[PDB]
Amino acid sequence: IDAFRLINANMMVLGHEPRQTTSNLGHLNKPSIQALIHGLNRHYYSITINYRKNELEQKMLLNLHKKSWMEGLTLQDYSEHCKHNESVVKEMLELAKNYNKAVEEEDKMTPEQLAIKNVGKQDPKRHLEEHVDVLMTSNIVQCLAAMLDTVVFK
Amino acid sequence: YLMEGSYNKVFLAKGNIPAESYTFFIDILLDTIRDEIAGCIEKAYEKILFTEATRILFFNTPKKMTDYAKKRGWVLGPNNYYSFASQQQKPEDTTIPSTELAKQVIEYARQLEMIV
Repeated sequence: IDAFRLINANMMVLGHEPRQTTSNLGHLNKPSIQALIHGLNRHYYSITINYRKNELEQKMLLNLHKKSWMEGLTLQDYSEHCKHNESVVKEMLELAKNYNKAVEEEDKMTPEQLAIKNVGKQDPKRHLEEHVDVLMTSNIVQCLAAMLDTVVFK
Repeated sequence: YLMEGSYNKVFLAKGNIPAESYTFFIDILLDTIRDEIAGCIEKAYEKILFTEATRILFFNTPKKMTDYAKKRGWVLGPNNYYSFASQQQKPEDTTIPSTELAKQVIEYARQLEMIV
């Protein structure tokens, strides 16, 4: 955004600076250099804006955009969830073998050097705490939702 | 000897009271064994006639066995102690995990994501 409005080029010949600042409210936003290449500030000026929000509109767009209907009251493909519970763990073994590798070449060349040098091949340590978040929220959400169906549905 | 199952060697020590009378003590030890066998008559036993478990305490054949056989079960019949060995009512309980584990799974998520 940043709407603009012209300034007279008559005052440019006079060398006179317009708009006679009486409040510390105008010079808050800094103009971009690419707009400063153009006619700002020799032919037009910026104007600070805000937005008119109101509760007549605010609530009726928040509570209506992303509402999940009955998704978490499901079981998520019950033969395949435990199948996917091995589709991660199997390569998580070998990704821990890398974690059984990368720790072993420490007390070595000053691990700031182990920051530059590890941009070619994958590391365990970040990738290994990755799947643990995946292998938890996929399990804890699915195990809990199974045990609320047993009470509510008879 | 009261710690393990041994009962006869307990009453062999009730044949062997050497020091003084000890009378009021072993009679409470009688009484706390009387309900114990009347407790442990209730195991998985078959038909017993009115001689075998009639002599497991001490008694020959008074009406004292009718005091025990009408206190608990093992019904007075034609020389029989009837076995109501059911143990059937309690299983197939998904709900007792389903109340308790739904508490525990939330407790896993408490010390998992929110900072403590």
